[PDB]
Amino acid sequence: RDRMVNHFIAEFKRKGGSLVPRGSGGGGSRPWFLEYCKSECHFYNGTQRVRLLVRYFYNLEENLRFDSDVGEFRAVTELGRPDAENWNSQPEFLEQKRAEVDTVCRHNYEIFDNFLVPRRVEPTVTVYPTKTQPLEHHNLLVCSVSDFYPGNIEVRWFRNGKEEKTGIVSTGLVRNGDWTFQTLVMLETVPQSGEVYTCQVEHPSLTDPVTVEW
Amino acid sequence: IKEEHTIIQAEFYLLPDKRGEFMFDFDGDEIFHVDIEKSETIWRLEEFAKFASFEAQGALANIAVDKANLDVMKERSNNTPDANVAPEVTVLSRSPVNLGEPNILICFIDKFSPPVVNVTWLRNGRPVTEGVSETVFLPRDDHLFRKFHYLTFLPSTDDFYDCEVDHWGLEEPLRKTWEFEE
Ligand SMILES: *[C@@H]1O[C@H](CO)[C@@H](O)[C@H](O)[C@H]1NC(C)=O
Ligand SMILES: *[C@@H]1O[C@H](CO)[C@@H](O)[C@H](O)[C@H]1NC(C)=O
Ligand SMILES: *[C@H]1O[C@H](CO)[C@@H](O)[C@H](O)[C@H]1NC(C)=O
Repeated sequence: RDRMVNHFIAEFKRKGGSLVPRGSGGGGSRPWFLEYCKSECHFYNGTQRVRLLVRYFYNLEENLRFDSDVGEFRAVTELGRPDAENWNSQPEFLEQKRAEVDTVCRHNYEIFDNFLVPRRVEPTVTVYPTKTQPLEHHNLLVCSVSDFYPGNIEVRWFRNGKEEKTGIVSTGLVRNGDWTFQTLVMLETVPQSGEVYTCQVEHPSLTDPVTVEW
Repeated sequence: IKEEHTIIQAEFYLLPDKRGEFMFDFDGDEIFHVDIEKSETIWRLEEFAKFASFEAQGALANIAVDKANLDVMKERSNNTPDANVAPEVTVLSRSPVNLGEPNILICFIDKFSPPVVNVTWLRNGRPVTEGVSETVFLPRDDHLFRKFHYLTFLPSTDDFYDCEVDHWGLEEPLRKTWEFEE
C-alpha cells in the first residue's frame, strides 16, 4: 500500500468572445457537444525526467494544449486561443501547472512504481497448425503467445535451426483491456517430415526464453 | 534499465446526454475511473485498491468545472455541433479457443466519437445479458475513443456470436460475427 493518488485540478475558462465557425457534418448525424481534456504525464526514465502535456479538446478537435517544455498554453486552433491567452496571463495559474510535473506527475509515479510499474505476467506460449485437408497454400504454423504483461516481447519462429525471417503473418501486440496482451505470430509453411518448427518467446517475466517446438 | 511510462488523466463532459467521466490510464490500460454518479473509485483490477487510494470527490469536482467550460466552449463556437465519427468494431477471443474450455469474446469498438455507444452481444441470434461486462470510454493518442466489451462464452461447435454496435454516426447498427472455426 502506498499513498493517495493526486489529480490535475480543472480551471474555469473565461468565456471569451465568439469565433465564426468552420462547419459541422450532418446527413445521419445528431448534434453533440463534448468538452474533453487529457493531462499526459510522460516519464522518459521514471521520475528522472518528466514531461507534462495537457491537451484540451472540444468535439472532434484538439484546440489548446499546455506543454511542459513550452511552459505556457498554446492555441492549437483558434477556438483555444481565448483561453490560451487568458490562462497565460494568470501568473499564479502558470506556476500551478508548472509545479504539477511534481505535485502530480511524480507524486503519482512514485505510488504507481509499487504495483503498476513492476506488474509482470508470463505468457502462455502455444503452437499449432491451421491444418485443413487441402488448401495447397499450406496451413500456417500458429504460435499463439497469450496473457502476458508488459506489452514488449519478442516471438521468433525458427525453421529447424535458423531464424525463418519470412512469411511471418502476425497480429501484432493485441491489448485485451484487462491488462493482458497476446499475439499470434503465424508462419506460412509446408509441414514436412524431418523438420521441427520452434517458437522462441523472450519477455520481461522470463529470465530465459520459452521455446515450443512442433 | 530505463522505465518509460505514461499516466493520463482523461476527463470529459458530454451534452445533450449530460454524462461526464473521470479516469486514469497507465501505458494504455485503465488504472481506475470514478463513478461520477455513485461517486466512487472503480479500480480496473480490484487488487489495485490495496495500493493506492483516490478520493472520488476529486473527480466530481473537476467534472463540475468541465461542465462549466463546455457551456463556455459551446457558446464560443455558435453551438456548432461537429460530425459523428462511426466506430470500427472487431470481435476476438481473449485467449486460445479450445472446445469446452471457458473463454471470453472481446468486442473492441475503436476510433469513435462522440463517447456514446449501444453494444449488444448475441449468442446464437439472441441478446446476452448474463456474463457480459464493458469498460468505460478509454482514451486514444488522438481525440477518438475505444471501449472494450466482454462476453463469457463456452467454446461450442454449435454456436455463433455477434456484437452489435450502434452509434450516432452509423447509418445502421454495425454487427461483427464471430464463430469457432476448425
Ligand atoms: C534512469 O533512472 C534510474 C533511477 O531511477 C538510474 O539508473 C538513471 O537515472 C537512469 N538509468 C538509465 C539507464 O538511463
Ligand atoms: C449561432 O448560435 C446560436 C446560439 O444562440 C444558435 O441559436 C444558432 O443556430 C447558431 N447559428 C447561427 C448561424 O447563428
Ligand atoms: C441507443 O442508445 C440510446 C439509449 O441508451 C438511444 O436513445 C439511442 O437511439 C442509441 N444511442 C446511440 C448513441 O446511438
